[PDB]
Amino acid sequence: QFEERHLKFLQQLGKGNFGSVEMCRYDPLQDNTGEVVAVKKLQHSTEEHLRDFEREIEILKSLQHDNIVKYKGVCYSNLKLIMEYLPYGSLRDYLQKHKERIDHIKLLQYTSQICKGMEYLGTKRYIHRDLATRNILVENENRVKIGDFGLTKVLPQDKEYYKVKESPIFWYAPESLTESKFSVASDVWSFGVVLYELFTYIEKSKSPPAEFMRMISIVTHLIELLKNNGRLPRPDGCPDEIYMIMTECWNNNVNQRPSFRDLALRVDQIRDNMAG
Ligand SMILES: C[C@@H]1CCN(C(=O)N2CCCC2)C[C@@H]1N(C)c1ncnc2[nH]ccc12
Repeated sequence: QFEERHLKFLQQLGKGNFGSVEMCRYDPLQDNTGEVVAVKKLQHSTEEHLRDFEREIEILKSLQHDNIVKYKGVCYSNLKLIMEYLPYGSLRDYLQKHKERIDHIKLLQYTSQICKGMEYLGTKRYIHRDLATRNILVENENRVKIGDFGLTKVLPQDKEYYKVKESPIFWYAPESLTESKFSVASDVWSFGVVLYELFTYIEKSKSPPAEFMRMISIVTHLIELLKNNGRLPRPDGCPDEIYMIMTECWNNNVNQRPSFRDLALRVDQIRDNMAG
């Protein structure tokens, strides 16, 4: 496995409320030729949280896909999830830092890959629940991965939704805000928000919090706005078939939101029509 005594702390890669992600070297020969790894652990470790976490490792372990971050293992004395380390970091940071080299055709490459990732998730009846650029990783200039599964649930065998009561409320589907119900359709809502993020280049002045707050007890006010068909605006320069996808994803009716398989096709065609 991984002996935690050969696991060297290099640098803090992020902190997410109830969990941390660290860059570490696993170095059993103590000459720093050991492999650099990403290491996830809990921070205010709770009995319920540990169980959630042991459920999360199983999920990721079960997942094998070019656009899902690779499981490497676990380490125990203090339960730590071990994953491959991807230097380019989260898509959110990466976009802001290299956007001058990221054009619309490139954004649409990342988008398709996210959809394929999500296609594969639904193939296992997995609801991600935390779709946002902060959770997508950048492999190389031509590839992204879904890189965290902290809120991921498995749909009961009978149901098309999973119920669970801080939350990323400016990414949440209406029914998710009022009923705590999540689904592939709620994941499709959030994907639409991810698409928005992508097409605003993560500009602080254009963020879902920024825009909704300008439109706006905060969660209540927000429920009213979405009920009333208040929606994030079309990003500057955003193609009409792209804002179209976003608005379809943001359908109030759960049964009217597109499919990931359809989203992947349409995105791929938009991007191929743009190019040549
Ligand atoms: C983007 C990704 C998910 C979120 N995470 C994080 O901060 N959180 C998830 C749990 C709470 C906080 C950061 C993590 N980053 C930057 C990584 N960077 C490089 N290689 C990596 N391998 C595995 C993750 C990872």
